[PDB]
Amino acid sequence: KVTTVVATPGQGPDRPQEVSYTDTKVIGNGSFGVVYQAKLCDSGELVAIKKVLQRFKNRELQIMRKLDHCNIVRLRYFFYSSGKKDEVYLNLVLDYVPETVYRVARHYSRAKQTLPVIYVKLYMYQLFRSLAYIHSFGICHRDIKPQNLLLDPDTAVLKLCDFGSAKQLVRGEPNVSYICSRYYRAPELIFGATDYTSSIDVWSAGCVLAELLLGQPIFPGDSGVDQLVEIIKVLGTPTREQIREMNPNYTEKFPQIKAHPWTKVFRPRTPPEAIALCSRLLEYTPTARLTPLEACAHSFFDELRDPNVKLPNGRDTPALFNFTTQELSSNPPLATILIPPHARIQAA
Amino acid sequence: KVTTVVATPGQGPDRPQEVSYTDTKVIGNGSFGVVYQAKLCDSGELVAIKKVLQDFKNRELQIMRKLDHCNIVRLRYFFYSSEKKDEVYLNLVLDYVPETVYRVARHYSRAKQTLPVIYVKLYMYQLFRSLAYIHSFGICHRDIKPQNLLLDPDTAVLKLCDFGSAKQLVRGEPNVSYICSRYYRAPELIFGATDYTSSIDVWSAGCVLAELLLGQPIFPGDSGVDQLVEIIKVLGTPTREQIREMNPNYFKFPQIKAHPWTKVFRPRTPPEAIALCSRLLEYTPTARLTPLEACAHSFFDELRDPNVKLPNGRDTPALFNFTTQELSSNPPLATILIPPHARI
Ligand SMILES: O=c1c(O)c(-c2ccc(O)cc2O)oc2cc(O)cc(O)c12
Ligand SMILES: O=c1c(O)c(-c2ccc(O)cc2O)oc2cc(O)cc(O)c12
Repeated sequence: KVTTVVATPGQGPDRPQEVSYTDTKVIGNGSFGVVYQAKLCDSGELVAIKKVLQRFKNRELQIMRKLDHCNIVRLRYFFYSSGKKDEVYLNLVLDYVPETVYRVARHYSRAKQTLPVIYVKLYMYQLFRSLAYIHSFGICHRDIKPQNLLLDPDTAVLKLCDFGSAKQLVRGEPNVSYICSRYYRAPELIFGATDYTSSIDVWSAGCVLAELLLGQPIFPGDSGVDQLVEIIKVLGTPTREQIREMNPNYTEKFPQIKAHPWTKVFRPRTPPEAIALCSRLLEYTPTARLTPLEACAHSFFDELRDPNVKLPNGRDTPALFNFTTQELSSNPPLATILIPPHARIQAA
Repeated sequence: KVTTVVATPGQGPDRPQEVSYTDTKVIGNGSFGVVYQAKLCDSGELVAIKKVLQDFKNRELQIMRKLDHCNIVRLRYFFYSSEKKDEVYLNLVLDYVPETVYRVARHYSRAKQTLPVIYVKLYMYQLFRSLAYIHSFGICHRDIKPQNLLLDPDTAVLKLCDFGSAKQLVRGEPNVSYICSRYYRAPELIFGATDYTSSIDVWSAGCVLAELLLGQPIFPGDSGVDQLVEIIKVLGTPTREQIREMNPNYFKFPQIKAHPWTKVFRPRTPPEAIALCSRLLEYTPTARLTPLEACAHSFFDELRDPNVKLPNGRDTPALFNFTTQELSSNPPLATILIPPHARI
């Protein structure tokens, strides 16, 4: 069965064209609508088709049309379709990716093993590249969690997906505080900040890292203040200064506790660079957190810059040094750390 | 610091009156708005105040106004107020309960222990009674999960809360497919059913029981079809008939044999717990026990023993004060549910 629609390509000229697809199968339902898998007839490539029910322009579409990066799911095409009367659906044709960081972590947890640190480095590094890319546009993802990090098992390529929560943060324009997935929600958000920055994604990324080291979510909070209590149980109670920086409008009730040492949080053999990276991502003070490009340059990722590095299956490392000007724009001189001599494109 | 508002009683004649409270503290911010704890002035009772942004009559209010049961958070009063500029907020004054099943289960998990069996019996029994009461009005909760089961640790009383997803189900009137919390979501929902019934709450209850026996969620699915794959890894692949029963309208899932229930749980798991769980977690919605049937299941036999006592030595909470409303799905079951020693 072949379906043909008029669609606009995600990138390039804003010109509609005929696109045809087959082997249409539902791969999930959601609050937004339905997601299908299908095969493009022209190339034969697998794609996902996210069908979203639409007063306002679709923010997810506006954000997605601007993005093209190796560590983000690419919007191939979009097109409109109809459902009841006056119901309009936006259809996003996206790269298909079979696995997630959530499923890989769950596999290891069930086998009572932690993910080898090399995979933790590979996944986190790619996530940081994706964050550096989107943050350059002022776009904050606001839903960083293992479920939204797609993986191709063979190549170990990670791609960030689900821009349904994403927003361009503009200084002085307030934003909703109840926004990320709860275990990954930055403390400023729990304190009711509406003037928060993209650094909320970095906290989320820190939670993912810690999770991949621990074998389970580091802050598995219940509803209410209990999420904040879980955080305090590791970082300790925030000072009044830290509270001010998180939310200058903080409306005054949590327990007073001293920080548990980071080294004691993780398993005894956890590499010290991993703990050091976590401690620089999971800071109460939003401005104290590493930027994504600074995270990529951290010594925890030194192994990925070693010329002799191979994946456990013997297959080639995925692309790690094809940096874009978007990613490098916050600190171009850091490219001498990030891209070692063996990976440097040569003058020829 | 005393606040005074004009509020209508949740139940009773709809006559506004003045209510005063002190010691207001925020205990939570959610998608709906804010939840506070406060102390009623004249009586000194701790209450919760759940402030919901409103617009169209509030479903949750309409539902809570019909309910009065020992295992359900009671709506004492409701009033209106004003965060959002032009926006009206509904305020529900509710029973306050300090703990949740989520927090108690996490406590035992971090200790590498499981909840003692008597508490599994007490909490699951109280859940089933709460479900029997609401189902008798045709009301489906649609968000049964450990977070929504409040616990008083001293009395072992359980109370169901958060009627935010609840709806009166009416045959022939369609309902949304994507509704419970994912780990507790019934398989007909995953298959996009719109003509489902109250039995989706019983599935959820089965997931809660399985979690209390296991020490973790039984089906921790990823997004999409992976949740069904999790279920299939235990119940085995559903048959054509089972699929038709879940949804007689209209996925790639593997053809796997069912895993035996006794192997799913740890070796000294009480066999009556496993038998109860196998009768809740069934593909076919009609094959699941109804809540009243569940309350009467033999796993709860120990609770009907006149010598039963809590481990702290205290007497068990009210278990047998069944009303006509509560018994109405199968009134004859009262000969089991009200033991001779509890009768007049
Ligand atoms: O409905 C409740 C609720 O949504 C919540 C709730 C509280 C905090 C939060 O962050 C989210 C919640 O759903 O708490 C309750 C506490 C009570 O004692 C009684 C209740 O009915 C609730
Ligand atoms: O954005 C995606 C998505 O929301 C989902 C998704 C799928 C099923 C579901 O139940 C919920 C989802 O968010 O899947 C994707 C798969 C891809 O290969 C690429 C994507 O961008 C998505």
